[PDB]
Amino acid sequence: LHMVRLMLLERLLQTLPQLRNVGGVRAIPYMQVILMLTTDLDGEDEKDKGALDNLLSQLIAELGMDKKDVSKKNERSALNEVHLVVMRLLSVFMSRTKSGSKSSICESSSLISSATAAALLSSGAVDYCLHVLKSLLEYWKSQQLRQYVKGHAADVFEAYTQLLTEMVLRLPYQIKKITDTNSRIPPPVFDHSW
Amino acid sequence: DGTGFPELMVVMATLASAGQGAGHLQLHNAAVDWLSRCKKYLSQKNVVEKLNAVMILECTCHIMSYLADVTNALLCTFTITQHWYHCHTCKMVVGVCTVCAKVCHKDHEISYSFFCDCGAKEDGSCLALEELQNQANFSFAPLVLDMLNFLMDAIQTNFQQSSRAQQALSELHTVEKAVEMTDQLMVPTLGSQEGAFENVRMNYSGDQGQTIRQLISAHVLRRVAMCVLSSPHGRRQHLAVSHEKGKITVLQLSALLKQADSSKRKLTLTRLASAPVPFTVLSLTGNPCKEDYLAVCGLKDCHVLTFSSSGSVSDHLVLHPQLATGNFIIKAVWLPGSQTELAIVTADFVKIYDLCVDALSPTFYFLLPSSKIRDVTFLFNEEGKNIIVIMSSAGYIYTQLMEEASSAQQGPFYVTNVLEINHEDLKDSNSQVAGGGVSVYYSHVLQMLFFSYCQGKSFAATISRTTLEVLQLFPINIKSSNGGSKTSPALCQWSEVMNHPGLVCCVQQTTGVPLVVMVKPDTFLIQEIKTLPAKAKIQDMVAIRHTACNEQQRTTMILLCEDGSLRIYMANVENTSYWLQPSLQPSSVISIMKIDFFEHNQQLTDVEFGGNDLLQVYNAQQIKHRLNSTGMYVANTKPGGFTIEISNNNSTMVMTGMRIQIGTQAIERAPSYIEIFGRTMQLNLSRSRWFDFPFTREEALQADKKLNLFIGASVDPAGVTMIDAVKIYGKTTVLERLVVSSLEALESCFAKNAAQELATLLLSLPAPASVQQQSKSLLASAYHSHKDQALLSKAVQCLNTSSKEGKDLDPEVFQRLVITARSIAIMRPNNLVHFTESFITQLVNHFWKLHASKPKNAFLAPACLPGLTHIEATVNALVDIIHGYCTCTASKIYMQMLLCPDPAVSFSCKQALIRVLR
Amino acid sequence: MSRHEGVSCDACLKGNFRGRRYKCLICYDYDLCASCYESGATTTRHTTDHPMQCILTRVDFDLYYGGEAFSVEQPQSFTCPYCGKMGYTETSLQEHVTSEHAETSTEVICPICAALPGGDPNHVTDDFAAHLTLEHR
Ligand SMILES: [Zn+2]
Ligand SMILES: [Zn+2]
Ligand SMILES: [Zn+2]
Ligand SMILES: [Zn+2]
Ligand SMILES: [Zn+2]
Ligand SMILES: [Zn+2]
Ligand SMILES: [Zn+2]
Repeated sequence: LHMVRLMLLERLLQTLPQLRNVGGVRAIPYMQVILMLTTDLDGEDEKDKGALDNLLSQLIAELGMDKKDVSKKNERSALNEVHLVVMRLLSVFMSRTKSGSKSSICESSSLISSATAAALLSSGAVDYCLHVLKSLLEYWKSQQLRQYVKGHAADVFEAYTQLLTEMVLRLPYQIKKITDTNSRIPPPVFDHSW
Repeated sequence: DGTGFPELMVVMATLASAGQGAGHLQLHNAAVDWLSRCKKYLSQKNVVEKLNAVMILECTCHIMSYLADVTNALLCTFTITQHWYHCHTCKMVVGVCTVCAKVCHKDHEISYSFFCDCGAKEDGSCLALEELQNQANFSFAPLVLDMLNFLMDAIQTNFQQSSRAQQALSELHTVEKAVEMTDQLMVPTLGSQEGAFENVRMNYSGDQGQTIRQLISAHVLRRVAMCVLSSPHGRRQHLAVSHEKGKITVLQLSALLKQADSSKRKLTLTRLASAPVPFTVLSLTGNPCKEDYLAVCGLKDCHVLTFSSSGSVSDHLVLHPQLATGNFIIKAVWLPGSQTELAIVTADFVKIYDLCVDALSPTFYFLLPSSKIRDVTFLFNEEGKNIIVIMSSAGYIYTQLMEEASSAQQGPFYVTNVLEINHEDLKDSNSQVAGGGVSVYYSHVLQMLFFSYCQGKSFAATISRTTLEVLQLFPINIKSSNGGSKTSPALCQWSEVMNHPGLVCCVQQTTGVPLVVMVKPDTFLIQEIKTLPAKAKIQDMVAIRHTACNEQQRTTMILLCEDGSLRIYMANVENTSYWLQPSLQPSSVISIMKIDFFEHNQQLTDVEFGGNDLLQVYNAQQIKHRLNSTGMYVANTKPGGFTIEISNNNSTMVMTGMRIQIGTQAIERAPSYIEIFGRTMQLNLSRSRWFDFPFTREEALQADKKLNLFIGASVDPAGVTMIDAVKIYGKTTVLERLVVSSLEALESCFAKNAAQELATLLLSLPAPASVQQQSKSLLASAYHSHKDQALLSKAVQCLNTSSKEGKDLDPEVFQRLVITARSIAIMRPNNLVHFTESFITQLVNHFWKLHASKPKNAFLAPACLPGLTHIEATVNALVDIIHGYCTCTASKIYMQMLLCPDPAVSFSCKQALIRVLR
Repeated sequence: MSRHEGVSCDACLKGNFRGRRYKCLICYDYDLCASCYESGATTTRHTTDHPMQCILTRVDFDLYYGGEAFSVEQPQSFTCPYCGKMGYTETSLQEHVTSEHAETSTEVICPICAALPGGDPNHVTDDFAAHLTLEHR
């Protein structure tokens, strides 16, 4: 059963390019299904670990860290909503790395969080987050997951800019916390400008 | 001799019970012979033909039932050193931190600048740091089989006595209709005394009042005083009534509609907050899509009121029809299947507003070439576009498609397309068709156009929604029971009872006597609703289908009389249930498948502590003071304890919890228990201490501004009970009998391929939600293997046949197949995969085909319902089946379902996949 | 123990009873003990709908009104004789009666005179507001 769920997740990520302008709200169920499948991609099993790493690589290819379209990142877009969905999925993944009631699950959860943080840093995602943050700050100057589902029952992205800001306040913060917990992965370097 | 034969048969069965207790084949053999004899008679094909065009048939049914029965019998803050807590169990009142309370003192007595003492402890305590059966199975069972076989033609005929609904609708559209007068459609049940509603008679007077009187007398305007505000989606069954004072009263109908069987009880209509309108109210119109919206129209004014759940006006929108000189608002129409589209109809024009966009500028602005507007109805074509239909004073019916070309963006649009209707009664004279036009109404459920003329000529017609041509025309002739009234009265106020297809209401334009019409595929049953006495002239009528105490969707008609009395009529289910029969209804089995609390709260202020048992001894201020003062307390010598009433005077705050301090004065005088929200909490304290009580989300809503706290008696021998402090916290047929008997008998005898084939035929054969249940009971490792094989083999055969003939699988048939497959995907997914083996792909393909035919809007949907009754449930089931296969293309199907623009499809799919992971 | 001396219960006839004295503000010289009151005792002259004034003994006063210093047996909770509402002070009662019962001319017994020691317990007035303004303000 575990192996068949894993291959199902694999085929899902393989057709995943199709998910782009479909709409994050219509795809909430799809990414939530991905999560449910991952809730089993744990253990010290390295086949599952590599499946998780391939999922992370797909998410990075989706993420525009390389793209310098910071303006298009500020402008709410299908791509921006898909990036927000990817960030929420990563947060749900690293949010269950606690040791509470974990029968060797803490060992797996810790490994998962460490791998996620390492992959995100290897793509210079922290720099891209800093860029989108300066862009939203300029926007403010011009003006002058299922938890969201509970809070915002309407299930409408509503203030995407706020969600985007809040989501980066979370992803890199989790990155720093994980790079401190796992000494092997170095914490992001922040200069005076940061 | 059919009469008496069943009573004698029951005496025979009781004597069989005698011999059953002690005897040998007492009645078993004779009963077999009786079955044989009943088969012999029915075998008379002359009697079969007579039944097709009964005592012996009833005898056979009774014998079969008896035989069936016979066969049945056979970390801690200390880590860092805040919200601290006392643990009474550990005798720490010294305190524990929030974490330690939930970790080291988990399941202990706990009460909401400090350093956790739990962690301060270096002990390591802190973790947060018989013969009859032989004869029946010998040759009796085959006997029964051959009996049902040679009788099968007659059995199929008796069974005949979505597809059916479509056929019935087709017949409705093609077959000539007989007009019959009846008094049995609506039966009087309850009535109120004269004056139940004061001031309902609108005494029009003055310049504007005289104008209104003239218009009503000229039959140009009619007053609609009552409106029901109960959308199918909503559950707030309510009645809005306008009064002479121009005040709108909202009543609660739920109490009235439940007292339907009350023999001698006064009509009960709970009054809610009224509705303010600065004008004489002439018409009330509720939004069928949203039960909170009410359009209120005067002569020149149109107001849209929004009602809260309590019946009070939450919002008030004022429209500007910009009437022409001398023009007036005839009525307001909520476009079908819309919540913002509101049409204002005048004698000169029709303006349609989208209230979500703009209340000032109309989206559509229609004008006629000549004559005046007498009525306007809206239909939705197969495309789904609204097509306005306008009845003129000259008697012409104008039609126009509502598109960008006819939009008000370029100014007023002149409607020139006239619906051509040719009838002997319809002879236009002096440019007046049958004396001119009166009313027009389109029933989306029946897909028929109703319209009437001034000379009493009324018609029902079938119209092509693409070409807007009349296909078939049916005259509705009303014959006055009173002699001398040869002239037919004109009909107006045409309407259909929501969720009761075929039941149409209208009123004579001149007489004003309500008419109820039951439309069947070959007959119009018409009932004139009379008054006893006639002195109570009927002012307005409202019909509503409500859930009765027996959960029966009874159709109740409410009449408002001029004298202020209410009269209630109930639909006779026998004469009005044709379209509601399970044979025509889309019955679906898929339906069956379908401690830190106080940290985030703030102590309330100005809460009124006013327990009546304390009010007699202490004043309101004293109670508050004593409950909020140390060394001060409240006492009560009343045996059994007392009740404290707490009133929240802060409308912005909700009570979410309470704390009580007891035992400060004397432990023996502390209450033994308390009761709040029906929960009893025992107060086992040995020292003065606080007791924490949070209110559940539901209880928080219950304790919004009022809370009753019952205090139990203390163990004090003097009977004295004391409370030291209370703190409130908050936040901002014959056929039926026959089939039953036969199938029960067959199932008992079976307790197999031929038996399954017989049940399969019975399953395919038609049934009014009866033979099916019977075939269900007939059907109820080797066993599961056979059973699963037979059901799945049939499912595969049904899907293949439908794919080859290129025919969409019957929704109900499809849903049955899905449920059957699902059940197996859970019981034995291995059997599901093996027997079916393409199958998943076929199911999903048919799902999408049926989903694509699903009706866009329920109100617009006709009597026959295409698509699927429960897509969500269906989607859930499909996901279980797909998952069952994967445990033993499917991923692409899952992705397609998740992406479906239709939200529920993916959201339910979401839930199904969570369950499969769980 | 302090007892309601010279006060017999009109329902059970137990004179000089203890506990909370209940006096009818409608029936002339009608009194109930705590038990009879709680049981809803009725007579030909008295019904449960009649507003009643609770009167305490001194001992009870010290118990019920314990922890807060008050005048010896000082009644501070008054019942409206018209509608039966409770927990009123000589002031709030006056305000209530003037506001809600200004047009009522039914004869009633003054709860303040009845409860206050030395005040005429069986005092009868058609206009209760008159006492609330001239005798008990
Ligand atoms: Zn602690
Ligand atoms: Zn403890
Ligand atoms: Zn602790
Ligand atoms: Zn007594
Ligand atoms: Zn009395
Ligand atoms: Zn009063
Ligand atoms: Zn007085």
